[PDB]
Amino acid sequence: YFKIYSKHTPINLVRDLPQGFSALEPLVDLPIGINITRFQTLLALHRS
Amino acid sequence: FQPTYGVGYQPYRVVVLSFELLHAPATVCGPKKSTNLVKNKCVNFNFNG
Ligand SMILES: *[C@@H]1O[C@H](CO)[C@@H](O)[C@H](O)[C@H]1NC(C)=O
Repeated sequence: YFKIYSKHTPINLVRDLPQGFSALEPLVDLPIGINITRFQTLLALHRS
Repeated sequence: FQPTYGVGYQPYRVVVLSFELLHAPATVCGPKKSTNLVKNKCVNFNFNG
């Protein structure tokens, strides 16, 4: 089972993580049934 | 394939369903037949398992 918990938070701090408490709600459970040992974030370029 | 041909030389549309039985997380389930809800009585309740 792949559990994804998530939370959206409106912040106004510039640089670092804000200090506070926010419990993450369960969003979606995924029936994947696969081995996972490595991950990589996906970003987006800006072209001009 | 002609309509005048006898049964046995006639086209048959064949659909074969294939499943795996309870070894991985499952995505396909059969329907759930929920009954009406009765309140204020001592009943045996079954809510989402
Ligand atoms: C999952 O992958 C890792 C590294 O590839 C491996 O060491 C581990 O044995 C694998 N687990 C299973 C259940 O195959």
